[PDB]
Order: sequence, then C-alpha cells, then structure tokens
Amino acid sequence: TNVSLYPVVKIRRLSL
Amino acid sequence: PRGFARGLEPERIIGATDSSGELMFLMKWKNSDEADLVPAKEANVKCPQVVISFYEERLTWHSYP
Amino acid sequence: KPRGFARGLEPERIIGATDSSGELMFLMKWKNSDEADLVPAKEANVKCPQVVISFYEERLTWHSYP
Repeated sequence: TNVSLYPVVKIRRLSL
Repeated sequence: PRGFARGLEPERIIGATDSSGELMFLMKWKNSDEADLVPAKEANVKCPQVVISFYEERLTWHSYP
Repeated sequence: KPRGFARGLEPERIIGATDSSGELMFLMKWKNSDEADLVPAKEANVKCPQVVISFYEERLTWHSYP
C-alpha cells in the first residue's frame, strides 16, 4: 500500500 | 493576580484549551503547584521555547490512506 | 552545496516535518526563493521560534477525556 504521511499535533482539550 | 501577572517563571505547559474562543495554555510555574491559564499569544512571545517544547512532544503523523 | 540556513536566506514558512532521520526536521520555505530545504528542528526552534510556532498552531487536532 502506497502511503503518504502528514504531521498533526494532538492536544487534549482541557476545561476552563 | 493570575497567569503571567503573578510574576513567576514558566516551568512547562501541562495542557491547553480553545474553549474560550482563543487558544490558552495551562501553565506550570517554577516552585508552585497552582497552575493557571495564560493566552497562547502571550506565551508565544514570553516563553517561545516552552511553547515549542509542548507542541514538539505532541507532534505525530497520520496517513493517507 | 549550501542548503538550509547555510543559504543565508530568511525563513518564510515551515511546510512539512519528518523524524525519519532519527531527529525532527522541518521543510522550510525561504523568502525570495522558490526553494525549500529540510532543516533541524533544533536549529529552527531558536533561529525562527515564531515560524515554528505558527507551523504547530495550524496543525492542532483535539481530543478529550474526563
């Protein structure tokens, strides 16, 4: 399977 | 006094939220255990490497397909 | 031969990133040039912190848990 990768930044949404 | 107005040195960012409508960081300050929200705009300027360290640690890659 | 910051050009924007080399590298576009080169994040982080921050800020994806 030919694949292409892309950068993501994963953040937990906090409260307040 | 809250956030940067408390006059403490940022130690590390321990989280974030966009619910206020603007990005904010939950900041841990040196020698304190009460963290509080600061705007991202202020953090980017006042402690860019601390912001960068936070993002860098959360960077990953997704794939297509 | 000169590539990256060695070209002596000003950073315009970061357009990609990869850590395949074993260290984080950013694909950097330069002002007044159509060329882009991989540069070490270690170098970009200090030489253009705001350019690095804008790359990340644009790529946030959120999740949540109690």
